[PDB]
Amino acid sequence: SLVKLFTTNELMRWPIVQKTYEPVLNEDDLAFGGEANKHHWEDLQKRVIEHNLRVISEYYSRITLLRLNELLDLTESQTETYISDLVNQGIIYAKVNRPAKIVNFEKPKNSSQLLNEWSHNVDELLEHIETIGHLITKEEIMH
Amino acid sequence: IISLTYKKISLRDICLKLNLDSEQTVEYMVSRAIRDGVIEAKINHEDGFIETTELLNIYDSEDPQQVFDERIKFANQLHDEYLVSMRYPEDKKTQQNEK
Amino acid sequence: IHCLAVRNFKEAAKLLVDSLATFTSIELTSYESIATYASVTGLFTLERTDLKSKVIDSPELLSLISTTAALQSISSLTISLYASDYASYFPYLLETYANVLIPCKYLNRHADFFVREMRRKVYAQLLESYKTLSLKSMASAFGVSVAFLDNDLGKFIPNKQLNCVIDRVNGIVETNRPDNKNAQYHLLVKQGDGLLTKLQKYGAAVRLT
Amino acid sequence: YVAIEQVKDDGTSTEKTFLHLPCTIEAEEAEEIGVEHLLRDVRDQAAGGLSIRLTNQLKSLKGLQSKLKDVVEYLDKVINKELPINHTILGKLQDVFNLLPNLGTPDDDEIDVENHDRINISNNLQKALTVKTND
Amino acid sequence: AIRDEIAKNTELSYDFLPLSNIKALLFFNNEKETEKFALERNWPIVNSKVYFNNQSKEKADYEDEMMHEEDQKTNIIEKAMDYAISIEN
Amino acid sequence: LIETVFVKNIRMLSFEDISKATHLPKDNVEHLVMRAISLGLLKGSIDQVNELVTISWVQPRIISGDQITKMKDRLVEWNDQVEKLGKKMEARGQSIWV
Amino acid sequence: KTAKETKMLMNLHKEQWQSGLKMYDYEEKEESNLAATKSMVKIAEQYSKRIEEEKELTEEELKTRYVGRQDPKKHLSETADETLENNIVSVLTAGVNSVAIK
Amino acid sequence: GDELTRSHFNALYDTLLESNLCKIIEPFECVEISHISKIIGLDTQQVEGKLSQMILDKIFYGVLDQGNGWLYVYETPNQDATYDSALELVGQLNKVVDQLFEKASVLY
Repeated sequence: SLVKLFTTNELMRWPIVQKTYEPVLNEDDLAFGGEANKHHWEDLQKRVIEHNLRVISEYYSRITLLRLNELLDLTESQTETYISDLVNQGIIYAKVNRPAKIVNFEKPKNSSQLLNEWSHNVDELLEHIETIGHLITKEEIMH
Repeated sequence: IISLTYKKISLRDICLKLNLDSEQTVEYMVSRAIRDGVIEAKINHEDGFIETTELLNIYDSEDPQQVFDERIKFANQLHDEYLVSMRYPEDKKTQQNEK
Repeated sequence: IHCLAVRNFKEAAKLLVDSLATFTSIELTSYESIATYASVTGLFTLERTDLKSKVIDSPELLSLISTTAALQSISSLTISLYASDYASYFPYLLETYANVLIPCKYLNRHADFFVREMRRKVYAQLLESYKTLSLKSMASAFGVSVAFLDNDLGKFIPNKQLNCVIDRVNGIVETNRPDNKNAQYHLLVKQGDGLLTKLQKYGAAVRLT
Repeated sequence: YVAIEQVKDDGTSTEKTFLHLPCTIEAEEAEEIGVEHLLRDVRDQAAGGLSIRLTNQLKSLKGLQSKLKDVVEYLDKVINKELPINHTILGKLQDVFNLLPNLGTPDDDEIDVENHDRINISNNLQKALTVKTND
Repeated sequence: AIRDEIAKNTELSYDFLPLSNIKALLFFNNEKETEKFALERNWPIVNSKVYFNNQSKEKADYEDEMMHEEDQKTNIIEKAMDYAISIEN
Repeated sequence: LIETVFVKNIRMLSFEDISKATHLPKDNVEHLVMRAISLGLLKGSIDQVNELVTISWVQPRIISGDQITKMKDRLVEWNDQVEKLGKKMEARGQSIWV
Repeated sequence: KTAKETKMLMNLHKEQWQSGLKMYDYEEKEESNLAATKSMVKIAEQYSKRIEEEKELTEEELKTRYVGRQDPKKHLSETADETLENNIVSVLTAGVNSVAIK
Repeated sequence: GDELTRSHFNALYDTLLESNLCKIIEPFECVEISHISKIIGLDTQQVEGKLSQMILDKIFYGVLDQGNGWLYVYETPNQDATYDSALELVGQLNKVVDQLFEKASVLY
């Protein structure tokens, strides 16, 4: 149940996931049961929040920073450190308004790029209607 | 020139500079002027400044298509002019006797 | 000297910086004078970038040091521009006007040309680095009044190097400079209009003849 | 058309039917040189000069207009002649309305700048032909 | 004539004038003249405030219905077609 | 939710109207819409600088007499643009169609 | 041969006209704009060279000296015409597509 | 006491600032100019002066809005390349018409 949650893009609320598997798998032997590994449960936080962070850039082109702190369930100063980290690694690309009002997920567009998507829309339409017409013809004889 | 320089300017400042009697008199000569879009501004009397109406980059706007349209026709006209005319001396020269 | 004496300060800037190296003393206005004048023509013409290479790092000007007062006044001015300390720039401007432009005969007539240009060029560089400034802030830096600034800048805007407008009420000086596609549109449309004028004149002429 | 055998899923038995496959022409090299040599016509559309593709622009519109009509009339026939509901054609038409270009896209604003580039290079190339004729 | 001219100008300036400003600018001597003129300009007076907003939009709408017109705006399709036959003459 | 956007020819509707439509508060609607994308039942983008959902993709809904009627209109409407244009385009440059 | 068969040998297609409302990508329009203009810059230097003098006797002499063989004036005209023609098709199709669909 | 030490310790100053400046600004949009001072350890007046000089050099070319205390940094602004090629082409045509007329001076 654990493994499939983290793959799927569904929002994963950190202290909720933490709490549920806390009395079972944190106490489960060596991997989390070890003395050094007690600190590998805490580090599990980063891991969770970064998968949601990744999904949400995709989905929200524009989100308020304020809101984003709530969903990931973190301190605001921390979240912002983490936005910077993932942009630095170039995993995501973002534009951060420092007072914390808006965080804008912006991947580079250019003029050519936008027009190239539109050029296809036009052509794809004309092909669809053509195909349909032969299929109108088929049904007339079958009736 | 004053709207060009100062974007937002109180009627008070205009009046003192150019000697014009009062803020009400300046508003009337300006109101007429902007209809015709000489000055290109809009008055705000309920605040008290006059704010230039920018167009900024006009490439961004659709202005260049109209510019082009005319010019193309001018080029086209010269080509036809070249062509009718070029023939004129040639017709004479052929018919005259040559060695 | 010819180009310097006349209104075209473009050719002068070129001719004179290379006369530094090839100075011939024989029947000519002293070496000290030439060096000062080169700097003057330097400042009017040359871009901030192009001043650095050719005038500041110019090996001769550094060899000659500042000894004569006029050389010192003009040289110091150059420096604070690049370094962009605009506390010390405007005091130097006052000095160069008294001791350099007015007593030199050539630059008595061009005093007006040179000082108007310097005011516009420094203010242009500062506007480029700011989307927005206060009037109090620009003024305070210079060491001129808010009133003083407001008049002197409105002379320079319609000649168009500053490229700014001033919101009096908010007191902001906002800066609007094109760098986009519009730049490449203006250059094209103007050059191509200049070409058409020539085609008409010449074509129509040859048909008649 | 190729005879395929598939369950028509609607509460109707296995149906055997003729599903359209687009077809194209093709010529063997050996035939083709001879096809071309036989032909010598100026063509309704060859993708030749300006005037030829221009004819095709007038044709292409009138093409679409007849083509769309066929759709409107099928929709009548379903509720008036009880032609079997084919959820498949109607599904494809949903994709047409759904993926439909709209205006006020930033894509219009992009096309609008592009318009200006296409005339501006045209304008200059017009001006250049002036110089050649004058020569 | 004076009042008509100013009224036309002040459309471009703003949408709203306090009741007192309309009376002053156009040289109305009574508030009766003010509210009369507003009706003839298709502006309602609701809560002692005019409302130029109405008529401006409505005038654009009516103008769009005329027949002269295709060549006056100049369609993209139209622009190309002219140049093509300019060449193919 | 998937139905309400479909019938509208407008392909963006605010959250607040969706809040009414689904009979759940606006806190819950924002989350639901994040899940709608994951599944891929709807696709689009999410803007909380106007509290809008702008869709670019909507699942085909089930065929009903009512919805067909909307289809019939749409293709009639487009058909008039085509007609208007081709006749205007005929006239301009009448002489060259070689 | 018959005139029923000639119709068959050419083959009429619907994709002759369907290809006329297909709008190819705009990266490709950019490339053509860029390329065609740059090319004629190169032969425009050569053209300056052509007409520098060129007015002294014997036509043959002129064609070797000013390289009027493989004519640069003519090549400028050709590149110009092809691009000019296409950029007009390109505006014409795009205008038709946009109103007609939506 | 050592002029060389001074010269090269001033180059050392500015370089050390630049390496750190790059790190602060890669997430962009609109960083606060205050936020810079915290990290760098230089005062708000000192931030402004260094930053203005470097805008003119064009090593990261941005603009500073004082009214909001933000630094927006811009990189690769778009400009018509098609038109760049056309400016040289029109330039050639202009010489050419002067030469052509000169050839055509024989008509007179």
